[PDB]
Amino acid sequence: AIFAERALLPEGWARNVRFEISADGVLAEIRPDANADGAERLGGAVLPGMPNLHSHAFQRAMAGLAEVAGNPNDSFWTWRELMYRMVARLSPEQIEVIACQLYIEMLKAGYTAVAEFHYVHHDLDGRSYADPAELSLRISRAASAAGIGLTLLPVLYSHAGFGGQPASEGQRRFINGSEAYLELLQRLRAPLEAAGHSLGLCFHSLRAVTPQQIATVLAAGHDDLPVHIHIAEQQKEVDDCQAWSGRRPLQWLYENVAVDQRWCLVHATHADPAEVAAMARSGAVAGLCLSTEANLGDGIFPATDFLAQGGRLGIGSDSHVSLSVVEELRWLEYGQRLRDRKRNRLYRDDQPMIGRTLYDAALAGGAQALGQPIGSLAVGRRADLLVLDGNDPYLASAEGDALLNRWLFAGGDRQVRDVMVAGRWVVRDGRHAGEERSARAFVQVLGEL
Ligand SMILES: N=CN[C@@H](CC(=O)O)C(=O)O
Ligand SMILES: [Zn+2]
Repeated sequence: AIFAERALLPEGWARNVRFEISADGVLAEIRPDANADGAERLGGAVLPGMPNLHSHAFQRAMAGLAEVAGNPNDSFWTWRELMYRMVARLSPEQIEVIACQLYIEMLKAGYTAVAEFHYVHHDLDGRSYADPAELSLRISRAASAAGIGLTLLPVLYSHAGFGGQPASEGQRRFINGSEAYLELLQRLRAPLEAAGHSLGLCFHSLRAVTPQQIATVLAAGHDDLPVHIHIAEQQKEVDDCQAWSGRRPLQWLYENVAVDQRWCLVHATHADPAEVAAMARSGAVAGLCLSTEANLGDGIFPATDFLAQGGRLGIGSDSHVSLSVVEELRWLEYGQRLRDRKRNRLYRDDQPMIGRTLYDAALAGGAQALGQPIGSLAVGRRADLLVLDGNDPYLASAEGDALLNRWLFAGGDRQVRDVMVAGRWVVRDGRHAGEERSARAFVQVLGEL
């Protein structure tokens, strides 16, 4: 049992809330206006933990290292060349070390569960490992070591571009045909289940798979699983799709696939008004990765229009140049402000508070995209939560939604003090028990690279 003076519950902010948590890490009882009665008295305001709906773990290793001009027009595409050269040298052991360290940093930032969009499958020569699931299993073990919730999204990747272009050499570690991909999903069932981790279907992008492959995978019977795909991140993809099909990426997807609530459309950055409307209507989740989209010069998503139409969204750290719930949400809003040259862009008809609007939205979309029972403190949901700093003058002087505004718009990561996943404290007073060992292994890997 734990006790919070203030907690953000599904119906809104509450006081003196006593939480009972079962041995399996599930919220069993939630009583506001209660007595602490022996329960653990928490040190600040309690929020549901934030799901991270999009990650490529190995990229954290190169974070910030690609900030070197080599052309007057460096771009997403020259960055990718550099990313390819990086992933070409990574051993299974290095990948696991990077992932563990990353997930630890994620937890400290307030991310309690992650969707790993995992496309590094094979050995350095593009040959499969003795166990084809080698690298997927190492990701699961890293998540277990850090203690973070995990939806693993093994990625189908087969082509270099629309129309089934042959994969490039730089892509060799990613490549599977549909049969091998479906076998991978099969192999992953037992170990993921044992770990308490989740699974999802995943197409890298419309560039990387064919329409026929999409049909194959969706017909394979995994009808309960999330479906994730990168889409419309870069103008070049939009242009190439038009030249291939006479349609834009999102436009094509919606014409050809039965997109619904199972789906997470990552980035979706270049969505015209018709595409925005189709997304909102479908109930699919837009996977927004603000810090990476800014870092890569992707552009600004039409979040205000999307949100006005009932769109669902969540946040992902993606390339992991930033690991900050605060930064993603703050700059989601700030990007809309810079575009419109106005303030207070992302709010609901029933919720004028910006911080609360953003947090509510990202919690819900994120839980939906991961396919996990998370994103709110209700009986039957998993006990994933974070505790803010009760001694912080800004937070202590604030109440309810004002407190969210202070944190998200005037504060930072260090205001997140304690973090619980499935009823287990994994961060205490900003510290993770595995941080020392992990950093030691991590710095060695950085040196090797
Ligand atoms: N930020 C985008 N990253 C993608 C690149 C791609 O879409 O090809 C990736 O990591 O595979
Ligand atoms: Zn991505």
